Amino acid sequence: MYICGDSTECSNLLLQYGSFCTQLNRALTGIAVEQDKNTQEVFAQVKQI
Amino acid sequence: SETKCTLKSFTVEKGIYQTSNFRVQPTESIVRFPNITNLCPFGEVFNAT
Ligand SMILES: *[C@@H]1O[C@H](CO)[C@@H](O[C@@H]2O[C@H](CO)[C@@H](O)[C@H](O)[C@H]2NC(C)=O)[C@H](O)[C@H]1NC(C)=O
Repeated sequence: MYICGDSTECSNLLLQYGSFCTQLNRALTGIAVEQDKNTQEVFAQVKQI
Repeated sequence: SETKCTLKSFTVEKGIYQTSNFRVQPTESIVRFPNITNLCPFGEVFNAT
């Protein structure tokens, strides 16, 4: 959507490239999961409330 | 099945995954222009000697 805004004639051209979009999505999902894990690990030390 | 497609595997482990988008397709098409009726004077440039 960022690179080829709702244009099939552009998505087709993008598909001729590699798996760059999948790689970027993987990286950003990993970043988000890492941030959630950091927040969980810093505060949820003791589980009893 | 879409998750299986984007994950490139026949078995999906437990978790939450991101698949495609939900881009809303337009219902129909509108075109708006000023109501200019006079044809452009192309006879004074083409039909000239
Ligand atoms: C004046 O210009 C018009 C528009 O280009 C010409 O009229 C057309 O000319 C073509 C090419 O000869 C014909 O196929 C069409 O049938 C003509 N009529 C229309 C309504 O398109 C016209 O020939 C030009 N006049 C001169 C003297 O060059």
